[PDB]
Amino acid sequence: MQIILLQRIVNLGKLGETVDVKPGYGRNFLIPLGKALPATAANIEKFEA
Amino acid sequence: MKRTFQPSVIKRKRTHGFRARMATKKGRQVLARRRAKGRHRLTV
Amino acid sequence: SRVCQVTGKRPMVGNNVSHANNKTRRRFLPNLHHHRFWVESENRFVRLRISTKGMRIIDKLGIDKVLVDLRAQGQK
RNA sequence: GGGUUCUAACUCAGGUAUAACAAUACCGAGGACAAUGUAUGGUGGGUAGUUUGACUGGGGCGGUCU
RNA sequence: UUUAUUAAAAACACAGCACUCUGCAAACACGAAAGUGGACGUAUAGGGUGUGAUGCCUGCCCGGUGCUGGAAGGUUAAUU
RNA sequence: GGGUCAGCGACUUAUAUUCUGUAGCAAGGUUAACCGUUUAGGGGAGCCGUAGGGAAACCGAGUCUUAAUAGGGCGUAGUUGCAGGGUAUAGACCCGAAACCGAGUGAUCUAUCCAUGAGCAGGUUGAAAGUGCCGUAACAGGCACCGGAGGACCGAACCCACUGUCGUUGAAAAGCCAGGGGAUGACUUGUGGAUAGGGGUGAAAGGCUAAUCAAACUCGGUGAUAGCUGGUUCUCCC
RNA sequence: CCUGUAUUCGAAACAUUAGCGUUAACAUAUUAAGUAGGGCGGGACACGAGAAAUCCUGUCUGAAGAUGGGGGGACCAUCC
RNA sequence: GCUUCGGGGAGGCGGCAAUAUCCUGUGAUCCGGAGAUUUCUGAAUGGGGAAACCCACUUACCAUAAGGUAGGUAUCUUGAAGAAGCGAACGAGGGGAAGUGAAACAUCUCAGUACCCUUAGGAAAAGACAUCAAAUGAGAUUCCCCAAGUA
Ligand SMILES: [Mg+2]
Repeated sequence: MQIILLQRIVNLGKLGETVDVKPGYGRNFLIPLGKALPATAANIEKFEA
Repeated sequence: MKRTFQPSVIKRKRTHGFRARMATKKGRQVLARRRAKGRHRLTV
Repeated sequence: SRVCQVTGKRPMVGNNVSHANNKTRRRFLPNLHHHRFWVESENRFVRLRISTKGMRIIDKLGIDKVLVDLRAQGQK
């Protein structure tokens, strides 16, 4: 799963970095609790802007 | 001695009657079959 | 029933084949699971009975796309 | 290359609210187990489908069968 | 109690006994599942099995086949 | 095997294929589906025959095998109808199982259960508890009264079915008569309901599940299959 | 001889069939990714796993995207 | 059986099946088109139910008594409109035997048949090449005759 970081979290990357996580890690924790977004163009534009 | 047929109207109408036939899909097929044979007695 | 909503997966019929080639009828069931999907666009969790392939389709297309396709399909 | 811990998936045939059932929310307890799909080894008269020869001073037993 | 309609019994049941399972979403059973019974019960309970009031009692054998525990080693599936 | 008579009752149909006869054409024969103002006329696709040998490539009155040019093997009037005999696939001469499978119908009989009602003449026995008096250090213990237990007793209704006679084309597809057992209980019984076929239910007999039970009934697969049994219809000639 | 037959023929009303016109309902992609392909288990192909192409998919995966892709019965190259 | 519009022209009031009272050139009976009426049950639809029954609620009006007339009141789907149920065969689709044959029988056959279930239309389905071919190439689907009982 490719995701943009919305905040620093250990062992994964900096703020705004697009990283690869296990789908369960992305789908069940980070995105639902607002620590990341799915890596789509419509999301990278939203974050970059 | 006691024989096999012991008549009861409520029991007859409740196991074999018209509304008992119409309550099931298989009872409605019984009725469709009786009507296709043209029986003058649909249900007891 | 035991049907995936998003992919349409349902049980398949087939044969159990023995080493002596005896055939018995069998079913192949979908890998169906209950999952609560977070939807930001509605700020809520929606629980779906979904297949693993459907979860991958959520991953690739988005819960919003899958949800609008289900709503167009009917049951919601 | 194994454990330990965590919680956020998942589970509750727990509590409270929603009339009731159920679902949902929260709390609580568990928790990457359990459980289920696919595949796979084992077990499996619980259940099925069948087989279980012929000769023969009746048949079986014995013997025989090239 | 039983072979309605050739067998009523020494057969079945029985109170009692023993083994064994089951910690509760129990084991177990019906069911494809949901849902049920067990039980709105909880190990002094519930299931299965044998035996069959009571009295005196119930010896030896764990090689076979089951069951229970153990895992050092041998062998061993899919997969890779 | 047949009481008798009358009536009906068994080698078919379709296609493929082979042989025979017959007819037409003849080294050729013949079209199919179709079209057609339809038995015609058209339609040559195809099929059979006209060559075989060899697994085959390949060659061909030859070819194969072989190193062999030897030897040896195999080779050197049909066709289309019509009719008939046989065969093949179909129920395939007709009738006949015990079965197996699918889908329904049944617990008004019976088995067990659930709910809700009802019944059990009459006569007995006399458990615990209780009371009193005595007794004991106190419990204990005794005696009398009293009480009314019990899958208790005797015995009608009711339920049952041990013995015998009768009856056995019965009065009856399970009874009668005379005796017999239980008869306040694990009792009998009414009404309604529940469980359904490899399923149920069973104080267990493979019992019962509508006079049907080692797998109900009905319909369907189905004209099951039957190396078996029975039957198979006019006449004469060799 | 009668009803008929040959032939010729009728419709106030309603239906049906067509052609035309018009209305109101729905529809109107723009070139295609969880797709093609692959592993495992099945199924369908005349083809019973077979040297088995091709199709379908329960399970697990997963492209290139026209300088590309599919098929031509394992498979590779070339060609169509 | 009522009305009307057409046909028709002498009988007629359906049959068993006649009898009586009657109708009919003021055009009956009869035939064809249209309309009106159309009890109750049944999808049955206000609730219920042992079908042809029991019990209602409500709006408007009329009655004055214990009612009468005309309506409304099921569920689901879609945003008021639809649906439901029934009924030949043929279609498409979801499930799917066994007897039988193999002279036994298990692969196989039977057969994707019977049957069960879902759902259309006058047909359905399929259909325009990510199809074949390998010939001088052809040019969607369906059906028939061959190819061929061949590979
Ligand atoms: Mg009986």
